[PDB]
Amino acid sequence: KPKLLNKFDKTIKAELDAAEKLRKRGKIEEAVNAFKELVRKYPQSPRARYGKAQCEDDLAEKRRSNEVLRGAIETYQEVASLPDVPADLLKLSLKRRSDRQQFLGHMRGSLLTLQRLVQLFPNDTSLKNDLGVGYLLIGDNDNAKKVYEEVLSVTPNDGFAKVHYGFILKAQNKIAESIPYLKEGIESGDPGTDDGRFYFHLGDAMQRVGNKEAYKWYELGHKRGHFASVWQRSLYNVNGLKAQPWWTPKETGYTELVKSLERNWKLIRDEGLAVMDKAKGLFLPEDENLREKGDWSQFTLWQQGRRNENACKGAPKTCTLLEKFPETTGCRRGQIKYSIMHPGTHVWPHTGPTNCRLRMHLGLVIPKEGCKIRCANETKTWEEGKVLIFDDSFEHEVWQDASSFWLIFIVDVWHPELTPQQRRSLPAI
Amino acid sequence: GKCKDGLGEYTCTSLEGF
Ligand SMILES: O=C(O)CCC(=O)C(=O)O
Ligand SMILES: [Mn+2]
Repeated sequence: KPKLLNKFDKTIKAELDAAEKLRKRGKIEEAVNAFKELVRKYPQSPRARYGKAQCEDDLAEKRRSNEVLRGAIETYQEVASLPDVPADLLKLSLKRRSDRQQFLGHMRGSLLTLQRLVQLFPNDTSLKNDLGVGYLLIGDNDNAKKVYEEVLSVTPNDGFAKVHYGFILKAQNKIAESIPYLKEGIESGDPGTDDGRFYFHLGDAMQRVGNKEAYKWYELGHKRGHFASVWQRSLYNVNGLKAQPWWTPKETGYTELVKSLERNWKLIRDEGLAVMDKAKGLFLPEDENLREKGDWSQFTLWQQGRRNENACKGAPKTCTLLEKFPETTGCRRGQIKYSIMHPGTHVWPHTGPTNCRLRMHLGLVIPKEGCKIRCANETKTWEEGKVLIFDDSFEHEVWQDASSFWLIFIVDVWHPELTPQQRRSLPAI
Repeated sequence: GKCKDGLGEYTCTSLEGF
């Protein structure tokens, strides 16, 4: 029973209720004028001001307008400025302000709102959980870690804080440490804990430590609608796209691209070798904590469908070749990159983020022994000048145990069943 | 940070309003 009416607002409760009804019934433009009149007669009224903000919120939804939402965001702020705001209404208004600030990508501003909310309600642990999510969204795992520690100091049983703390630990490569927190947080069943991200990383942490229990959690995640399957564990998915670990060129439909990669493979190889020899610093160590051991670096020509101009200066013929194929240069959920691994390298079993791409590998320098890739239950080898294709949303793994280096060219393509408008509008990954 | 090869980030996309 949220108490939103301060003493004066109770004296005008009738007019407020009539205005909110118009907003309930959907007469948006009618309610913005009803609440404008209430804001006129009663300029200090928090409930009138909240009505104006909610209507501005709904108007941003119909019109799909960032500018009108900015105005709503300010009005939600104005509610909190007025005298004598009831606590429930104050909390409702600033929470919704932060949420819509996150909508707009004003992640720094959302953070100030959340920090104020925690300052205003230091006993609300859920507001602290929300604050930590704000830190997580701007990539500040350090402050997010501290926040969930503080939650757990006061409410050790809070499941939301548990999983988020585990997520952070796991992201920090505190693999063993993260398992109990992720596991207990999911088992709590608290709101916000039934999230694919936590099934994803609990199972992966279990795998890395050798806990055969890892797949129990993948099944539960599949059963709760988060994973397409136990083997295919991507989280940014389009449902219905055909799903198989290995593809032939013909199945993908990108027959002309495969032809061109294989016909011109040595120019791609030679430019890659030239960068190894003369510009080796362009190869960057893979830094997503996917390397179990060894030496593994990548030289990226395209990411998120954008050409890296300086990188293409080091592979000019290759970039010229690839420009003819928007199915890969426009794959805003994939990359185009050389990859090199040296002997004694092992890539952890892992999954890519999206089922919306397929990953091509063109072999460039493949030692005759020592090198292999598993996708799902099938392990294959590369050939120099030949293309392999797999769906890297399926769990896959690579070993490099040869006596010399391994070099391939990676070309991501849109999943062939994605329509042109899907390819144009899916957010970049 | 960006989710190129994996799913390590809390969110892999960036919201830019409507
Ligand atoms: O990521 C690389 O550079 C090669 C191995 C791999 O896991 C992939 O191609 O997805
Ligand atoms: Mn991979």
